[PDB]
Amino acid sequence: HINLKVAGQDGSVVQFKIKRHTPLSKLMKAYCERQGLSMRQIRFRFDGQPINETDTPAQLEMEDEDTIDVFQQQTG
Amino acid sequence: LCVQWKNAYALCWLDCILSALVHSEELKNTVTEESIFWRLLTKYNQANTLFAEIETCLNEVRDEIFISLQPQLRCTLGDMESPVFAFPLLLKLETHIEKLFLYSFSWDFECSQCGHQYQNRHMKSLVTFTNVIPEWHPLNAAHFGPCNNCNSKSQIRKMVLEKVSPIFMLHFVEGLPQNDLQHYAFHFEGCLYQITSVIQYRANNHFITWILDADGSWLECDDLKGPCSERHKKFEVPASEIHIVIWERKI
Ligand SMILES: [Ca+2]
Ligand SMILES: [Cl-]
Ligand SMILES: [Zn+2]
Repeated sequence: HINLKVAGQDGSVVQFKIKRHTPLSKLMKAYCERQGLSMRQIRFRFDGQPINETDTPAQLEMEDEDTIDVFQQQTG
Repeated sequence: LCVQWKNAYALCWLDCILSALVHSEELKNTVTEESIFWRLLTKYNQANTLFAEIETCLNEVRDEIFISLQPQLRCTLGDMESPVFAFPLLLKLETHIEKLFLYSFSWDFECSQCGHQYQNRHMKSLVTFTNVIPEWHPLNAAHFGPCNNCNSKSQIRKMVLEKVSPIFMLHFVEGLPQNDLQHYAFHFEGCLYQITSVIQYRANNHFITWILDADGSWLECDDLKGPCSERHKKFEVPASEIHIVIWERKI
């Protein structure tokens, strides 16, 4: 049950408690619901790599108090 | 007139980085040795000294770079992507090159609604700015943001530079307030920093690199425009399309 911080580029930080083996989709969707953002309009990043909704903290070797970077989706 | 990559497999998010790297004086000085950056600049110069032969030499090193990024970036050839994600992953492949870009700063925040304040030191190669103040300047690098304690909006968070690397890059979600790049030059602890290149975000789906040449003119490296580049008398991208800005220390 690790604690994760989801940090947006505006300086916002949202704390989340999550189990190591549950997929991050529930975290992502809840962050979008809290901030009023669209899943299609933002990207999540951990340790420089984009993270999918199927990813789990254990698969990405996340530790307690680690940080996920949220970006407005700007691809091309 | 310099050479550039041609568009293919939606690799504009990578071509724009490659053009910026090969025209960096500090990078060229450091690389000049089985480095991927040495291979990049050697193949580019080998191509720049000379149309299909040029494309093959440029495509080989681009492919090698893409394959190096693939595990970290988790993309498939032909996927769209962002240089904001790709640029630092490329730099982290070699610590001796990444050191040229790693600057130290601190995020300074102070809410006016409640008392919440913090000052957190970080070390990054590419920081993102959104909703910058109209007076935004590298020496006054502030933007509007919410407060995590009371949810008040339009508070200000400020980047306080502490140690600037020879190359200094920033990403702007909505661009810069204006596009006269001379006003964003700055000294920091005795060293001059000038904008030498800019990555433009066009139509929210395409990246193009602009290079400052010695005579003060500019070079547009739009990979759609074939192997050659285009010379412009002065800078031209709309301010809201200024995506990544590259400062380089002047020697
Ligand atoms: Ca240059
Ligand atoms: Cl130059
Ligand atoms: Zn507050």
